[PDB]
Amino acid sequence: SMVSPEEAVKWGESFDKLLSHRDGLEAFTRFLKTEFSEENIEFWIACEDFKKSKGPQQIHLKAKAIYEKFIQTDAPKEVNLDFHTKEVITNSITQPTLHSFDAAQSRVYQLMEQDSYTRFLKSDIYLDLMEGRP
Repeated sequence: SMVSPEEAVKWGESFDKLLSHRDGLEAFTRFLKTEFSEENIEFWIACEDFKKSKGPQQIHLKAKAIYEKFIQTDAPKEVNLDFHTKEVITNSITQPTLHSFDAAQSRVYQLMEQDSYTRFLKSDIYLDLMEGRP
């Protein structure tokens, strides 16, 4: 999508700016698809959708869904969330708060950074946005 090199270099400092920019989100998800790591980004995105809820009982229903389907070490998805964190969650899932998975959000978010975002910055994709030199 329409992005200028300036916007691109700004994506190289502000991860949220990359995400919030429709063009950036597009580029990042398409790249992230090659390694199927989109699971992680959409994981805590789903946690924000959970955080968007306002139904107390629904909080438990949603949290239980996210629990068995994502939070678990096995799960049909199996999220790359930190062990110690998901351990505390598997226990704290009895009475989840609106931001119960705020820890999970923080973990996975900065995990994609140090893992996927680094290679993203040195990928031919981002270097193409730079048009500098191979």
